[PDB]
Amino acid sequence: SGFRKMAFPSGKVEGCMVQVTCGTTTLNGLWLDDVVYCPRHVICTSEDMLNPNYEDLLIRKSNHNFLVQAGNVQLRVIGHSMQNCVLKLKVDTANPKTPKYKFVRIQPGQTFSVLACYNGSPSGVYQCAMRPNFTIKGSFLNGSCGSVGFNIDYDCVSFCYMHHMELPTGVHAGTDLEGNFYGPFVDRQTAQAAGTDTTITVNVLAWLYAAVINGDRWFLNRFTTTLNDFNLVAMKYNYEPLTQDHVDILGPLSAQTGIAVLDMCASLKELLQNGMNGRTILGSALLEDEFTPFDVVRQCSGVT
Amino acid sequence: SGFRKMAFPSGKVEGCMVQVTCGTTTLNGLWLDDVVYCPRHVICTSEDMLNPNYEDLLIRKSNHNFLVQAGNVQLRVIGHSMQNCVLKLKVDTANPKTPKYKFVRIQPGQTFSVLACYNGSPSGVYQCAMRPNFTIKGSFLNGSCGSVGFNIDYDCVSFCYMHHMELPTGVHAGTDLEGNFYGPFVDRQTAQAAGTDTTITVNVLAWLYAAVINGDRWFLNRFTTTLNDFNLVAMKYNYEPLTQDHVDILGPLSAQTGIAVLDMCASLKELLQNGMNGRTILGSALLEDEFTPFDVVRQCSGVT
Ligand SMILES: *C(=C)CNC(=O)[C@H](NC(C)=O)[C@@H](C)O
Ligand SMILES: *C(=C)CNC(=O)[C@H](NC(C)=O)[C@@H](C)O
Repeated sequence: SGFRKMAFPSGKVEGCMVQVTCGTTTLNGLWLDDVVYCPRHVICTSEDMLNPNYEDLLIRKSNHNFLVQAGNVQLRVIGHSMQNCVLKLKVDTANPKTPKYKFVRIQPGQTFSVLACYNGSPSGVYQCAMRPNFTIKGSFLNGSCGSVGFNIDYDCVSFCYMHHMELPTGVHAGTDLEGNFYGPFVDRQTAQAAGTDTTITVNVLAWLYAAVINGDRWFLNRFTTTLNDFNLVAMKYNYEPLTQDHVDILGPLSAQTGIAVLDMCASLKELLQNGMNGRTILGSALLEDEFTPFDVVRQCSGVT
Repeated sequence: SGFRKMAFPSGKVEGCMVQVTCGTTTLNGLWLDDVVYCPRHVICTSEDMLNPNYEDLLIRKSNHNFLVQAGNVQLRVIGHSMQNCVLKLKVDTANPKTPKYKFVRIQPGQTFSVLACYNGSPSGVYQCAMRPNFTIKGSFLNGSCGSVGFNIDYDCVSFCYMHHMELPTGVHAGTDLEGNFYGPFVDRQTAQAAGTDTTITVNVLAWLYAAVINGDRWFLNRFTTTLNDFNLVAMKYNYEPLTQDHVDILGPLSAQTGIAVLDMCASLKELLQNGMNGRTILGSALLEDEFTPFDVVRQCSGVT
């Protein structure tokens, strides 16, 4: 019993973190096989960041200008290329701790663990969600760039995020491991504003299921609703529309608790309309939306 | 910027987790050097748990009755002893991944990371606090016993907790690594009720400092208070008394923000008395008390 904002064990990713220095810029890289992946803004001065031409800045850079340090041992860079907003540095040594891995581009609402790193060294691990506006609400100081987000399926690390940017509002933007930004963001020090940070409705419902499973039941009501009726109220509260696909995904949690998905929608509708009245659910005074249905099943079943 | 409930990177502890089986009971052990530490209730049937005599149950157990598996390789048990509520199993192989480590007994209000494990395998990592009633609010399913709590100082893992028990209220109890329970709890399936779960005042103040550092400032008021005046209001709201020792500990956060500790106490006093009025602080609708002053400094400075 109990339900915690839980990250994946980080060891498999700790074994991939290196330091990348180009001139006076230091950030983190991800060493998988004989490639080190890092944000391409490693080549920029903060002056360059105001309006960088990355192809032009890269002409001035050779293999030997990219200083890669794994623990306190230097890796020899034998190649470099730009792919979208990441640099791939070919090194002469395969990472011996390379886990089974994939690169995935996640959808908004999907959750992942972040291993916050400085100078190629792990500082901490926390759980994030890709917001519907393609930001994440992270904890990232200067030097944290190249920190990665990941999911683990048994022995396979799926890398879904690399940290690049803080917006002036202090929310975070980054790329998949192909170097494509999530959302419309660019690796330039210019005015970039996030869109509406809507609530991930299917995640709130999963977490309400998690609450019922863990004995928190006060909010269960005598009502049901329809997707269309629910969605009219959802829109009013800046909640994402609920689709039949989301209902299908919540099926196993419905089965386990015996609470029809649309019944739990009607409970959520009343919580939105009435508020919490000073009550808590799983120790939160607001509706949590950074647990996926898959996260709730995983934590509630003890997957390793 | 941003402030997250962040755990220590877990890799160093992942390398210590093993499976311990005695008869039909399986749980987790911690392998450090040539010793495996696990809850002594590994020797119990759930029938035994109603009123176990551990010394008598242990007479029936030999080295070869303790099945220790590290990854999918069996360790040879060459010795066993009971220390308080833990068993120490001497194995013929030093754990090659043994980190620098210490055993510490933490105080209430102190935070630590938990690596939740099943069958000696890591499922996830999350941040906890030792509650003032010496429970923790964990996420622990059957099989999670022997999961450990820890802090890391650079390269040294300080192990402070081993999971033993869920109270009927679904809160958690356990021991330090000497096998001494935190609080009055016993490893027996009997009515054990937790005392008052008070709020860790010094931790709330640290987190209010964290909020100011990260741009959340709406709750800063025009008032100050005294420790005695603050404490009269604290007691009314089931907050722990604030001592001069806590004021001293918050000194660096005071210095960094220029907000006198007693000024921040007066802000907290108004938040207790007025509530949040539907507002949030660092994305919480309640006052967070599972960040220590040391945690806020660490996360705000990016220690590795
Ligand atoms: C992103 C991580 C860019 N890197 C930095 O800003 C570095 N800052 C610190 C404090 O490490 C800088 C040395 O390049
Ligand atoms: C504490 C972890 C005691 N262990 C258990 O209850 C085990 N349960 C599961 C599901 O692993 C049992 C096999 O001994």
